[PDB]
Amino acid sequence: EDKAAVERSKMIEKQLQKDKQVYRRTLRLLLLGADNSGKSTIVKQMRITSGIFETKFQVDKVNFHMFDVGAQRDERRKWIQCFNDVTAIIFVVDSSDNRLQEALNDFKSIWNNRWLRTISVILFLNKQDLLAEKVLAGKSKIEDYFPEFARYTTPEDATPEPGEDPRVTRAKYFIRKEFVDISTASGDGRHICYPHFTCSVDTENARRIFNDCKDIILQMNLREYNLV
Amino acid sequence: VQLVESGGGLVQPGGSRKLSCSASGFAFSSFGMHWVRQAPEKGLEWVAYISSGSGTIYYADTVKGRFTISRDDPKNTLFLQMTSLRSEDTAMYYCVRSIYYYGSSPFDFWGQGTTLTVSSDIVMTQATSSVPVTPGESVSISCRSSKSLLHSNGNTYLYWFLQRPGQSPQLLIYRMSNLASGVPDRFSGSGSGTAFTLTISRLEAEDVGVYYCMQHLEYPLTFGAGTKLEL
Amino acid sequence: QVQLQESGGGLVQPGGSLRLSCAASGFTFSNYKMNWVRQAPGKGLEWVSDISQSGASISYTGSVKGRFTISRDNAKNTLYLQMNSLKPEDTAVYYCARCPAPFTRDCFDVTSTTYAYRGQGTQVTVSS
Amino acid sequence: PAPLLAGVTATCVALFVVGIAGNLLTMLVVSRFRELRTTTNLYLSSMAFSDLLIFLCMPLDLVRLWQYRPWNFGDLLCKLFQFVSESCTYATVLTITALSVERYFAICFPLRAKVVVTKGRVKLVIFVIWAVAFCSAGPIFVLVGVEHENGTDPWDTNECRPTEFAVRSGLLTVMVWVSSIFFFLPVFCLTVLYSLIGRKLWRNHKQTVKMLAVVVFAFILCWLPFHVGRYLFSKSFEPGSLEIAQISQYCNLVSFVLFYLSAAINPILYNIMSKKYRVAVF
Amino acid sequence: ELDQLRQEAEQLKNQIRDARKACADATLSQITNNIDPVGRIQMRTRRTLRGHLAKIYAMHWGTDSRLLVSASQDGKLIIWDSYTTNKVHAIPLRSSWVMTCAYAPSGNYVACGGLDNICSIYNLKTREGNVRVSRELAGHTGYLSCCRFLDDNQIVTSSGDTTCALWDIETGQQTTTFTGHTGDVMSLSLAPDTRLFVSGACDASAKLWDVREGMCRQTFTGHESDINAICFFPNGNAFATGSDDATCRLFDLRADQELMTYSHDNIICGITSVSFSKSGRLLLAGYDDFNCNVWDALKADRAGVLAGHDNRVSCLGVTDDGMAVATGSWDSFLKIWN
Amino acid sequence: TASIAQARKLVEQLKMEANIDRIKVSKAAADLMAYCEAHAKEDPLLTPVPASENPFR
Repeated sequence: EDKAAVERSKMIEKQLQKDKQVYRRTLRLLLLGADNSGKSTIVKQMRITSGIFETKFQVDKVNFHMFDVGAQRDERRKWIQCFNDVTAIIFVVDSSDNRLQEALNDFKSIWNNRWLRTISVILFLNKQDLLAEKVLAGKSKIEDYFPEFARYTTPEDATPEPGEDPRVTRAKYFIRKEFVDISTASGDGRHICYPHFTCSVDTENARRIFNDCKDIILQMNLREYNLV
Repeated sequence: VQLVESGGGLVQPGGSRKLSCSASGFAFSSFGMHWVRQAPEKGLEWVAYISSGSGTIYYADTVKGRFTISRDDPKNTLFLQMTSLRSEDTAMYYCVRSIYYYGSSPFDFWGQGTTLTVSSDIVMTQATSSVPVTPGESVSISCRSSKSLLHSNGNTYLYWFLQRPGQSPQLLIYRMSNLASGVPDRFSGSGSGTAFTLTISRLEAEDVGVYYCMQHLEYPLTFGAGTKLEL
Repeated sequence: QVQLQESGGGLVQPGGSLRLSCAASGFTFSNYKMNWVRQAPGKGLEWVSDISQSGASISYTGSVKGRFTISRDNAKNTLYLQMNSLKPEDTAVYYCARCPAPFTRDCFDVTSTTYAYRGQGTQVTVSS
Repeated sequence: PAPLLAGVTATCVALFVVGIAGNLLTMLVVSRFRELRTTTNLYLSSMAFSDLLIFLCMPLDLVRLWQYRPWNFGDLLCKLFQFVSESCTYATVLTITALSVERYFAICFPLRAKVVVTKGRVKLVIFVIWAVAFCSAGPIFVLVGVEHENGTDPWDTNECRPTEFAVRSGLLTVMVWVSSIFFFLPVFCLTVLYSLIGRKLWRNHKQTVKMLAVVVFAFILCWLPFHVGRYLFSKSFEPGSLEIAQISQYCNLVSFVLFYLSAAINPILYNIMSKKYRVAVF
Repeated sequence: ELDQLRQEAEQLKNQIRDARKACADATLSQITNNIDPVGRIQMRTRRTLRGHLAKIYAMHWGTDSRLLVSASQDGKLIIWDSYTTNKVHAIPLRSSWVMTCAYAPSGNYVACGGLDNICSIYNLKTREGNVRVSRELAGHTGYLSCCRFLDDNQIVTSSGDTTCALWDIETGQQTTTFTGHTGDVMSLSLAPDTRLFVSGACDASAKLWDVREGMCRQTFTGHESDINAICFFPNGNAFATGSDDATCRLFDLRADQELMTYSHDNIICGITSVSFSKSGRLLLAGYDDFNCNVWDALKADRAGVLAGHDNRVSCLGVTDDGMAVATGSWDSFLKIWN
Repeated sequence: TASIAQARKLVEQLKMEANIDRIKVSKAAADLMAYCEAHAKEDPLLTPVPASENPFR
């Protein structure tokens, strides 16, 4: 009888609502970067053949899903369109001042993408100790790779960490400005970039991602709760 | 897929007995369960039903109120409550699986059953209760219904069953046109809506038994008298 | 079929001037963003410079910022790239690449795993 | 005053004209577009329905002041529609409070609000809000009635006025305080929650902070008279000079016009700054 | 060897281009100028299929013409009864991300694929319960984009590694592999005779492959952007492709070049889903501007528009008898048009 | 060794595709129009089906 079919459909409705509560309460994250990027170490920093790797970790009663698509073809212009529902895209940039230009190109491609134009991206400049020691050595010709660094100076509003060399902070803020210029080139304001500093050993990465996701959901609430 | 029932025997007319049907292997939650009684030297009769997830519950007119059926998914056990067994309450009770969708075959699996003894609705009439037929030659079984079972959607709710001696009934054809799972393709069915006929191309010694007709258009699900084949 | 036939190049002395031309065919040139990608011996492919559909938005990499200029001519479907102040580090093979989809600013030409919409390219060598 | 009567009539008819269209749009925009069927959109749909039900009483309420002479409907009908109007007003205030609470939850703890954004909770809370509004509007049946001065014509002099039994008995305390809590609590809740929201936002966000400040200011400006005039009318029954009676009459007229202005503005002030709503309407 | 390798490649390309040009006598537009136009056609949304959580990427139609499988990246495969709107099954997937789904002609099996590089085979006639995992078709190095069923035991999968593979369900191993494509293969379609199939890749080329021989017979390079969806004409001899260039082109296996192109000056968005009506006149293409446009195959005219979706119409399918068209979009709803 | 092998394989595949036979576009268009006219009246989308016998509504 069709009535039993309707009852089965209602049971499926109940199950779909029950796990849709979980699907809505959970948050999805996309991990992107390069071969030299420390995305493999960032995954190992999170604690509770396949083309996509799923990582589980929860902080402060809310759980997060990170998807790593490292085991995939580098021609990523097609499968990236599947990550529109993702709350935020975590980008890992190698600060080997050269794969930096590739990082800016990938960030520009992600930011200017039509499907990714409503997704905030989280940028993690991994291996900051390597950048600090390389710029302290002085053999790196950072001015040659980017001529803008020759004239750029550290802003008066900078907040360097204690025990950090001034040129290290200058290079860090130059990289941040280079990414922020691409981020704000569109000027739409629908999505916001979140530059951050991280290393191979950093237990506060989960807290930083939590704060960025909190800010992104706050902006989404403003957009959708008649509050923007 | 296995259905085994526990409890029964002989009960006083005023006594109470707990009939339990335990499910093993298959998913009990997604499969509805019917209760069908087989009184001696007569045909089948529906007792009670619960939809999936302890949803819609229906009872036969004879057993409304007196008997209550319960479902409990986590232990995969189906419970049937006997309060007062009348003279006609003694019968062979069967645990029957059922799921409803397109391409589904409800009533395909029937339980072994346990013995219980005591110290308008659609009615089926058959052409003849006994049809002596030799093995090999074709067999034709016909049945009638009070009104046309052809629902406006475009299908007929006619179910055919075969009960071997000492074995639970087995579903042959559901909806008068689709064969069951595992049944040989020798069985065939046809009908104009009010009169139905079941045709078997070849009959073997393993296919001997009693043939039962069922409707699912409207509750209660009344079974036929039962046509027995003799060789 | 898309045909990006790169032309020009050859051996040039350091500090000289060189020009590269690409004969775009099989598609509407004005509706796609175009760019140049180079491959150095022992190094991976890197983006050089890109030009918008109408040429209003033009960007260059830091390595050749200012020295190199990129121009497009939608009338004859040709892309131009003028080289000035060559250095020994600039020796490589240059592929003229095109964005996959029209009316977009995305760049996916950095990939080297047999990109479909890039030409065979021309090898340019600088040496004293 | 004839010029004052003409001005108030023009203001009331203009407010009715704009509010009908605003409420109709706010109602049959969410029900047609599933892409925007969110919690706040459901709250605004309820707001529009309540405002539309309130505006349906304009032909009856306006006559009480425009002419005050005719009266044809029975006492039961007067009690019924007055109870409907009071229930709608209480429901609108409680939905103001509910939207404030939901926004505070979504700002102070945005992720903690994600686990409680289910549609079932919204349906339960809106149902209980409407039920408590109906319960609070219940005493209206025994409060308002058709009464007239003794020894006069019971046809022309009949007017739907609160019963003298409430005035002489202790129900005046209910008239004053049971209605004041549904004003004192919502204003405090709105102010504290929106102040916390603005503090968290600032700690452009300035534009929305100013918008919520304007919302609170309009809420106070349109609801403080609605209760202070009620208090003066309750006090006007006690013997005294006619000055307090005249002030109460003027304040009641001001409360009427301000309440209808706020009702007409609610489908506008809560939708103009919503970019998603402003785009999806097209 | 290298220089004459490119020399011979270019010479053969020029020879094939000249042969195709000489093979063209009259365009499809000129010969069909005298045919009666279909005219303006309006189809309403008969059924809306609410229930999905995330955006919907693929769907397929069964041979019964009223049971459809919808794949959404929420991790669920759902079979919808189009006639009565009830849900037959709700299959939980191992991986949330899926980019394709297939319904077997017999209806006993349902398949899916995605970023896992694994084609998951699910059975529906099993007596053990509702749905069980048959086996995993691991072995692909690229993300699966489109899967279709030839028989109950033979399935072809398109993956994002320039490889098209034919899998055997009984053995679970790659029977044949095709590596003629240069870009990521986005879609494949099977002819009614199940002897030939064409796969569209991200290289503006559609290649005809043999299911038995395993050799690529024809390559159609008439496009200028990445092909997203490909599907045969009902006759089994011609097919059309939808790419990101906002133009749809029809190819025939006899001419070996484009016959007619479908484009408009008001369309600046690509095509991701394409299908034919049973008569073949109504070419249905899913565009990126939140609507589906009805294209006349023989006239390239805008017969109608399906603007019932508020998001990208990623997938589109037509019943085997052409009774109705169920269009799935990224709004988690399927709209059935008749 | 990989580049030369890939180039040779591509050249061989291209040459293999070159020897196939082709049929004039006019004949293909005629066949498409014939298939159009054959199934013109059996297409519910092309010709709407009355709701009385429509299996959907």
